[PDB]
Amino acid sequence: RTGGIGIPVSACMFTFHNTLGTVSCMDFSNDHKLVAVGTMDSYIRVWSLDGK
Amino acid sequence: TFDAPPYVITPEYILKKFAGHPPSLIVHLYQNHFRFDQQEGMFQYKSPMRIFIEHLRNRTVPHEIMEYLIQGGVPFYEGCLIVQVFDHRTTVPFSIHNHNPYIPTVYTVVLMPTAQALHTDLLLKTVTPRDHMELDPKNIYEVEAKILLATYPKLDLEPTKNAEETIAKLEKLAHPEHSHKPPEPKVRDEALAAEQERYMLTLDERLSSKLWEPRFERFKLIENIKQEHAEKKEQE
Amino acid sequence: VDSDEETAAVMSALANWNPQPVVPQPVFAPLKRQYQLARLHEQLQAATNGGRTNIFKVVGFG
Amino acid sequence: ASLREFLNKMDDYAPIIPDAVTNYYMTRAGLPPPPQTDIRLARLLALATQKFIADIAADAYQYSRIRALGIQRPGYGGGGQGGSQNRTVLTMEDLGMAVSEFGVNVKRSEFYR
Amino acid sequence: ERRLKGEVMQLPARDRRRIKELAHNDFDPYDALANVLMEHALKMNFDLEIRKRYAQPLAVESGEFPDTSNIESRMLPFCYEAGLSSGHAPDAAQFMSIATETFIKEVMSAIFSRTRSNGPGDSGSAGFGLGSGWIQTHRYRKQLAKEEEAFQRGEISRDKMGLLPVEAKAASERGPLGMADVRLALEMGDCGLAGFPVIVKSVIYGWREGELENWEDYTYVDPSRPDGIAIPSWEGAEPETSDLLNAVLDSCLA
Amino acid sequence: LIKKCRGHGKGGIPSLSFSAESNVLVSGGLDCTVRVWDIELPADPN
Amino acid sequence: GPKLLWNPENVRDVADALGITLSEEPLRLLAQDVEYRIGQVIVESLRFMRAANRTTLTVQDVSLALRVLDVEPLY
Amino acid sequence: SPRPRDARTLELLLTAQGVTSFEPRVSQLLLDFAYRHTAAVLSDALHLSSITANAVALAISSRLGYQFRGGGGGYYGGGGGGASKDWMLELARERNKVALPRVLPSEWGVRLPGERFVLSGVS
Repeated sequence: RTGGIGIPVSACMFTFHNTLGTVSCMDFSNDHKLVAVGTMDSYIRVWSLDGK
Repeated sequence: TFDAPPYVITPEYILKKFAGHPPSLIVHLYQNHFRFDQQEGMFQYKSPMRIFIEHLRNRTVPHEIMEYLIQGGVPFYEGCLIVQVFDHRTTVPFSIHNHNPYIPTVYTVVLMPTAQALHTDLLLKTVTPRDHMELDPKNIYEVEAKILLATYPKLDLEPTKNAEETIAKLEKLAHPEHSHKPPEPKVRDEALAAEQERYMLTLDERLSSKLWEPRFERFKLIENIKQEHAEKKEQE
Repeated sequence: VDSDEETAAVMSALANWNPQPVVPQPVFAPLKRQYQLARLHEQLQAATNGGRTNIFKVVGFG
Repeated sequence: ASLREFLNKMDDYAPIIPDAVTNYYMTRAGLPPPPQTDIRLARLLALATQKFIADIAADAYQYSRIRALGIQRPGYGGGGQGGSQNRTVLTMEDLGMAVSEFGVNVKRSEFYR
Repeated sequence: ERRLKGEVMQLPARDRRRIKELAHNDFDPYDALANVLMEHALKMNFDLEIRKRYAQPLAVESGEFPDTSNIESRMLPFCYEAGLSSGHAPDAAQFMSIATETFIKEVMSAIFSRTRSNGPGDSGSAGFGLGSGWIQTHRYRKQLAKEEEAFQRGEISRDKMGLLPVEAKAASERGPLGMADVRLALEMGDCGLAGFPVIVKSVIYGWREGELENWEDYTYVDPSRPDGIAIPSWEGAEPETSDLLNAVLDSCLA
Repeated sequence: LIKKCRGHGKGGIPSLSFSAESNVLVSGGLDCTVRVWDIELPADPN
Repeated sequence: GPKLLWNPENVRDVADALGITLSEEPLRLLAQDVEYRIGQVIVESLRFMRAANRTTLTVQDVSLALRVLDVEPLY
Repeated sequence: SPRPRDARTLELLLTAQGVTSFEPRVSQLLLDFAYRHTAAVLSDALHLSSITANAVALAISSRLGYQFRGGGGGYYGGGGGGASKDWMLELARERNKVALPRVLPSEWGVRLPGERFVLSGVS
């Protein structure tokens, strides 16, 4: 690798609304099909990332 | 630069590499007590020094007396200790009627280092005057880091693609010192003669209590006092 | 009284705060180990005569 | 006095605590709400809470009444003009006196300087 | 950063001076660690008397509950450590032994009351009296009341220890106190051991009860089951003489 | 230490991730930014 | 001793509430200890705040910090 | 609006440590905690007695037996519960001496602990 610049990259952003600062941790599954959030209210919430 | 030890250290490698050198320690075992080669007294198997014997059973370095080993200049061979063991195990008392004219096997073993030994070494260096002390506590971690670099220069960093390869790697990298089974659960006529003997020992100050490790402390103290007094007299 | 200098000094002083204790914080361990180590030290001090005798010395080559 | 009969009579012993509060605090503690848990168990828990609060009220009312030299106890700063009329006022002093018997400390400073 | 200036200048000059004087503190040499580190790495010879504390076995070593004699043996070195050159009062060891028994009884009662039920009733001379008792179940209560009335009528007799048949039957089913009960009780409160963190940490960090006996006990993940779980239904070199040396050393250790 | 990368603000970088060939790094920060990092810059063509 | 961030006049007021008279040395000692305890609480609170990936400190974090230190809770 | 001193001071100290925001009722919580600690310590010191510095030190040492076993102490600093490091080292030595469990490829990811230690029949 002689000369040139870095590599272009695309990004997709997921945004969560009406959380009021109760969200402590977040994680994605290995195949980008599920998302899990742990909160300050002791419970976990899981969603399918495509709405099915 | 220094040579690093192998992944699994065995008595054969150490005893073959370090032939022709004097052993680190020599211990003589008797029926009820043991001693060292140049020691004058004795240690009973029921005494605190029993701990040392346990190390001899587990082929571990005895860190609990490490200071005493450093004071005496005991040699180390790649962090291990070579110990030679010599084995000699294999009428009418207190009666005025008695008459009187004036009336081994050899083994060699190797003890291997542990993590508690390194912790003890660093802790001792922290309090050993030479800056003031030999090692400043704030520099401890860095020093430790360097030591690790000299003990494990090579690691297994190649990745695996599936669980079968991880299983094979865990099988291949097993260590004898960490391959034991789980421990076991915790578990919980002469009468007339004994009664007569107890009755006949009534109001006895010392013999009654029993129903013995001599340390000669008083004689050593007297000898120290005599030496000090002789030294003081010699000055004048 | 310059306000910028005062603010810088106050914030720099507050950033490096490090209180000192009045008594040290205790460290806990079982009693059995303490008693055993005390006994071992007594025995070894008696054996070595306070450090005047080297009982671990080896003479010869084994 | 059986537990089965008491749980079967839970229709007549519902407390004044709304179901939403019960669900919120049960979830905070770790119990799924009455859709999956029996409604009667949740009602029983709320009734126990109401009984505990009523005990803590009956005391501190006793303390207020026996109180009716003469200076306040340090550590219970609160209040304003002191109310009006010959009415009974729930003050920090009486609540602290009462809850000290349950193992709770509620002491504060009166001024800050 | 223009609000910080206002916040700082709202403080009066005395507070600002006091805050600024913190810069004169000579940092943290933390030399006081040395003593702690040392802790880990005509006249009366009081050291000789003090060193007698380590010449007696501990209760855990001898298997004996401490009594007046042991406490008396322990007292004097403590007194000489603190500079109490006149010793202790003659009546202190008995007081200490009574206090120790009271403390142990309180701890054990607290542990027992959280894991047991259906104890003897207050019919006579047996039970918890005016102290704290256990819970009861409906069937046990019914049978106990029936038997108490029957005994009052003279149709029933107690055993040699004064228990009724229902009480004796309930008692016989109980077992010795195990570590699972202790672990459960410690999750409810301190049990009186707030000042002894080592005991608590020893309990928490240990093996589970029954874990070492059933080392190969396994269940499986099964989503088609009620709970998702399926239950299956040089001379003498070491390598050539290690065994002989081990035999000799085991004989020495006994 | 091979090197240091700078440019994020203060507060914390909770997440990092490598690419399939480990030649690029992606980081997410509490300053409301996502940044991409070259693990080895190309040789100077002169 | 060192320079103290906590003012001994607060300790003097507290001792006033209980009818106690203090000298200088015990007053300085108590002020130093109060300052050290405040520092400990702040350290634990910041630890809890950073465990949740946050830069805002709430009353819940301070309450958890007091709970972990074996302190009687405030209500 | 009025605001007591030591409150502005606590808030400035918090800001200097990297906190970008805090709720209004943290300063008064800290002030009341300080009040309670001072009252308890000196009430203890009163009984051991004019009060000297030795009585205050002894009261503090006595209180340190059942609380405040935390902080950010490092080398031989009584934090994280206050346990000695040698005791932890010997516990680790006892634990790490056992061989790692043997797992077949057909039970990797699916085998669970024994029936005694799982949540069966809990509903």
